[PDB]
Amino acid sequence: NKFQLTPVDVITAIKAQNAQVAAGQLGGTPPVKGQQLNASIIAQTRLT
Amino acid sequence: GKKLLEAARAGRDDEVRILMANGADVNAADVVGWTPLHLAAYWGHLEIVEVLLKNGADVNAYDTLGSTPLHLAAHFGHLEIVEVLLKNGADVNAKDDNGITPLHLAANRGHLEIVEVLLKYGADVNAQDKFGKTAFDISINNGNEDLAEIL
Amino acid sequence: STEEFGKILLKVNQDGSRVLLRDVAKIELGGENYDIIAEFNGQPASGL
Amino acid sequence: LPAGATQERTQKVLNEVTHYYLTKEKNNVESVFAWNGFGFAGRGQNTG
Repeated sequence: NKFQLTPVDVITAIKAQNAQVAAGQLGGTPPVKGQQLNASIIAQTRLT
Repeated sequence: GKKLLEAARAGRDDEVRILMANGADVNAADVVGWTPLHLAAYWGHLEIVEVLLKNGADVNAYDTLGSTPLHLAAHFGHLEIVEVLLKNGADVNAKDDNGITPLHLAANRGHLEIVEVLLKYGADVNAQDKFGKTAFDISINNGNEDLAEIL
Repeated sequence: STEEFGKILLKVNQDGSRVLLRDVAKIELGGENYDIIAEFNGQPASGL
Repeated sequence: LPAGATQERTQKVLNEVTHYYLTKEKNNVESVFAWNGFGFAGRGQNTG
């Protein structure tokens, strides 16, 4: 209450900030001709 | 009355001839106000169209939403039937309840030839439907560069 | 069809102009994914 | 191929493998069915 928050906000923040995101790849398919680099993009991962 | 409508829907010629030869109302309308000419134009039975027009079928009959046989034929690309209807007095600028004209419908499908025929017969190129749209607007929205020119 | 997807209306601008999907994207029939290139004697192939 | 190698680079190796079998073994080989993107160690742009 002191910060004008509720459990809804807590739940929303946990779902947004403890998240495992699929983010594709550098040089992912179908690629541009002459691409030299292919790497997974790693974005948010679950908290531990 | 009803035998004519389904005969014209089925595309069964001699039947239709026997039914005016036996006195069937050429202007008989089903529950949505479609006449044998509507049905023949819709499905594309050119010869049937000629026979009902030869027999006094209202070329400008409209259904319960204001649409005429020319609308149906323009919409679905039946070029020869568009020509026939037009030679028999089809109102080239008839509007349905939405403001939509045969030119709008033919434009919306890309039937370039029908569009030229309708124009040759005096289609109002600036006629607007209930949303303010003309056949030109339709061609732009569709990306049809060929049609957008003619209009 | 690609033509119908292209005329999806994204936005109507202030001046009344229209933003369509084909104004922000190329639109084509393609594969569901592009991770595997298959060739039979160097020619494009599918199979079973 | 090594870590990070791209689909296009794998394809050139596969094209050389194909070409070898259909020339140096023209008398024994009827076809080469080349898959770029999966292998027996796993999947990926550097496998075929």
